[PDB]
Amino acid sequence: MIEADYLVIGAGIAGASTGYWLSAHGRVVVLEREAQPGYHSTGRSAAHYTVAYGTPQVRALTAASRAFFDNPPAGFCEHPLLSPRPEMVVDFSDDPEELRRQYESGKALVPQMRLLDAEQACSIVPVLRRDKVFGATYDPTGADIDTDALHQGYLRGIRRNQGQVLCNHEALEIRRVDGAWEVRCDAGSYRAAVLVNAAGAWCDAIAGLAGVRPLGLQPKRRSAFIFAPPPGIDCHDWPMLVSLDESFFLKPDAGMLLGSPANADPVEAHDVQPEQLDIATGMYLIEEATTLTIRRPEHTWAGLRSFVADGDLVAGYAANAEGFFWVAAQGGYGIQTSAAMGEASAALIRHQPLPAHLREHGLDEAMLSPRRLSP
Ligand SMILES: Cc1cc2c(nc3c(=O)[nH]c(=O)nc-3n2C[C@H](O)[C@H](O)[C@H](O)COP(=O)(O)OP(=O)(O)OC[C@H]2O[C@@H](n3cnc4c(N)ncnc43)[C@H](O)[C@@H]2O)c(O)c1C
Repeated sequence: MIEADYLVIGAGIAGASTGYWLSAHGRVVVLEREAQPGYHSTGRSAAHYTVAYGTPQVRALTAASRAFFDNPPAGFCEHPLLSPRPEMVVDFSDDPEELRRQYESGKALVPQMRLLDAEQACSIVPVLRRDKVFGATYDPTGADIDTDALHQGYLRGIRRNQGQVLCNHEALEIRRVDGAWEVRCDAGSYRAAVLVNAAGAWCDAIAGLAGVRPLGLQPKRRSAFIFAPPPGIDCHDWPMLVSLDESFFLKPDAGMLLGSPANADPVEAHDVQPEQLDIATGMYLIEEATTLTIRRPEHTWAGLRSFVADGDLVAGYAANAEGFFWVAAQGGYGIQTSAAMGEASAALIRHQPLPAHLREHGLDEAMLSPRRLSP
């Protein structure tokens, strides 16, 4: 039996970020089922940072995370965590009222947000079909996230604070014993006053092992693919491109193009694979909107974006389950919110007020709590 102050289940971006901030204050042990910590959703994202995306709570967590991403502590990483990647949201269906509403709502959080006419949008991504473009919003502050550097920065930070990150340690049994949580894996047993459930799409399965009422988390499949651009086209500086109704997105990635139908098909928690129909739909939508020809993609994959009913993230203690803390419902936003979520969850776990910079972004304990979910 190994004792810790905080026992975290899951070493994806959620468990890693929470563990990183916790590790300055006590012994953190993170238990990860897979042989590597980023095998599931944290290794499958589009790795983008967009403030004007998700619910108001999501947008506040994303905005509050920028300070850490742009100014991490010395030794956290060797190169910047963010690289510039503006986001351009294009109206392909002639809906100026919706385009206006998205512009006005986005500019309220991003003062530099711009409204583009169709000619400006086509100047920025010249493969757009001009006759299908009716305008666009443009966020000059968008960024791509170096998810490997960020994730490993969190994980290394735990280990440098005498914490442990244990892979090939699937939590198989969970029990409340003598005022602490005990977790049995095949390879060992672990004990801590606080159990941090950061198991991604599996968070409700973990609650199942513990006898704790679940949140109603719904994993949703999103597929993506990479394909070659035409040889005479330099797309490496293009913004992230999204349609106004999030029917698809397209962005440069490693000399290639990354496309997606931006789907959200409800599924059970599992090692999710792309569906041929997902890929064909993404290819059709991109070819409908642009002059690009997509041969069979060179690489396809899918990951899980997991939501509770209201679309907001969850960080708080369970009702009537002492020491059981949820870090869940990261949705499509777990990377870009990870710094605020990790710092906020660590404060809440320790029963401390949220730091001032987080409260200045409108964050509070109430908007993160799982107990807000009414059945
Ligand atoms: C699929 C997908 C997701 C995107 C995408 N885009 C973005 C994006 O642009 N920006 C962003 O912030 N998030 C984006 N997301 C979302 C981001 O991927 C998720 O929000 C984020 O990765 C969720 O992080 P979590 O830590 O909550 O989930 P993980 O699956 O990474 O980690 C959970 C861990 O728990 C572990 N676990 C489960 N059961 C366990 C057990 N019994 N014992 C031990 N470990 C367990 C799992 O093995 C796993 O490693 C995207 O284009 C796609 C296609």
